[PDB]
Amino acid sequence: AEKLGSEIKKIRVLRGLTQKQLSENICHQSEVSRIESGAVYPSMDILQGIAAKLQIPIIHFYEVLIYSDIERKKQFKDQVIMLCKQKRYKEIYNKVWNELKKEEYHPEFQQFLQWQYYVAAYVLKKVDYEYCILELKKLLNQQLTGIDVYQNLYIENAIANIYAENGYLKKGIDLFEQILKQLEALHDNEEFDVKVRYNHAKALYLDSRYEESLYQVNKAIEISCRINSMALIGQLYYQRGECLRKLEYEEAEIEDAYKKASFFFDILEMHAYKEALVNKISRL
Amino acid sequence: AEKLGSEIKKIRVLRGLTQKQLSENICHQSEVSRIESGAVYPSMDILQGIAAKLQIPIIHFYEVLIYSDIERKKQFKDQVIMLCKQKRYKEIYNKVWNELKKEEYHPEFQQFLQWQYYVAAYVLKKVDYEYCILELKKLLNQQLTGIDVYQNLYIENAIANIYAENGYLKKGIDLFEQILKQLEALHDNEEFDVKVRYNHAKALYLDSRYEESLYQVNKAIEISCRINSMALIGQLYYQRGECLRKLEYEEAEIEDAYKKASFFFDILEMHAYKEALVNKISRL
Amino acid sequence: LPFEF
Amino acid sequence: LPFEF
Repeated sequence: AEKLGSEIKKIRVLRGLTQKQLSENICHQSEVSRIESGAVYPSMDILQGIAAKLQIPIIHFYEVLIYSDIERKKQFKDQVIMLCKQKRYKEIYNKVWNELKKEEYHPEFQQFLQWQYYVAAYVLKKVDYEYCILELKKLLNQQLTGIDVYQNLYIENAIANIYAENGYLKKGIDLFEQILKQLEALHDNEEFDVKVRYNHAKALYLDSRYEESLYQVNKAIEISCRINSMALIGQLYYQRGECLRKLEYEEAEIEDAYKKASFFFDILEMHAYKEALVNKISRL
Repeated sequence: AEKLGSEIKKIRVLRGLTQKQLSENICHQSEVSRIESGAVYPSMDILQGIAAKLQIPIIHFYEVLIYSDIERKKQFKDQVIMLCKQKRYKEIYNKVWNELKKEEYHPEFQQFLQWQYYVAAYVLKKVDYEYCILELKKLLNQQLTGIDVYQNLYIENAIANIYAENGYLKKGIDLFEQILKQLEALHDNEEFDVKVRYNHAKALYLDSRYEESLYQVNKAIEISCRINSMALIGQLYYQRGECLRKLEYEEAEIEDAYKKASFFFDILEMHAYKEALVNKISRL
Repeated sequence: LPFEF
Repeated sequence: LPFEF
């Protein structure tokens, strides 16, 4: 909203024609100022009248508007991703609902919002898993693909997690397999790569495919190190530990993987994840 | 190039009027096929003929074209950052030179290119440190600010490093101080925040400002852990070790920091960095 | 631990 | 170690 006027200030100042000369077009001096502050978005025609006085090419304001809108939206995705990581779903639900409430036409961004809405509903208990999955699949079979090639895969990752955590381990696995297959093809966005491999390994672990699980976990660690990310690495070492214990590797290599998990937990002040860990080492 | 085209396809398919029916405007049939691929860009006015039939708002293709440009340029900046991390400066130099030489008017992108061009020239021994600083200062007192508010600070981080790495420690530090002051105000791009504090810390260390160096190294670690990044964390623990040995902390502390650093160096297979480290711990 | 969204 | 660009 406020960039249009801000770039109108920048330019009219450098043009060399007065702010009250830009008044005598189609509006009071006031409207120019209210536009100047972003307060009022100018009407299509008034703007075209202003487009006569600072030079200037017309597509330069649309240019302006498009960067400001992509940044607006990118900033919102960033913010939403940020609360997901913090598990703040009541806030996610509210935020995305309010954005959808505007019902503005932008199919890909609306898909992003709905994905987040249905998942948050799910976490918040507003909706069954069966229902959440349905809704999520209606998204895949819009079969869109804008600027974000990964968005369907993200939506697929959610579908597989809900299945896996609700007992449907073979469906979830097949799905994780689909995703990895589409990632080998695309690229790159390796944090996600790591994340699907982490869930895949969990589901493999609960299906007693321990080597398979361990393979996937080593691979995810390897990727975590190549993109420099500690996002899931501590829990990758936790999972590595669990696999090496069900496969009965030397206590040494087992406890090793676990101290490392422990290191990341403290380093990352991940107190929930840290708790369980100190439990097991005595317990099991 | 090929987005304008393949969007002209998706729509023509989902409107129901053949590309042959899209011939009879002002262009030959084949022209539509080359355009449809993205082999050719149409001309301003000629495209209006394709905008005639399809339906259709004009701002749409331009929007597409503008989204395409923005992703084109982001991709470039990403690829160029990647080469920096890998330290592939002969490649950076050639790449941004080839991109500058088409002299396409976009003052902020041009500035990014120039920043890269001057630093790579410096590293490749093509220019003095004095000459490089001079050129980078010219990019700052353009006083631009477009889409990316951090660009001047990145340019400032380069200047501060060349000064510091060439013995002007106090000028380096003054600068890193300026940068950090402008960071607190902006928020957030904490990977940069971390990079600046690493360098500030090194410069403070070479100026015998050891505590100040250490406080700064700890703060970077703290930030590094909060954004889950291992990018510089091995170097940080290393630096921590350095500061603690000079301030003669209890031996176990010193070795702990270097232990951590060591661990990050295997994990990230930072073999050159591991080299230095393995010397000292017995040598010193 | 939990699955990761 | 050196500085980070």
